Amino acid sequence: GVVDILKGAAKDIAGHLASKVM
Repeated sequence: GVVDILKGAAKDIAGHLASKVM
């Protein structure tokens, strides 16, 4: 599934941003 990738690459970023506020 190609979407699965795009869905990860995108959220893969929110992970780092979450660390900043966390």
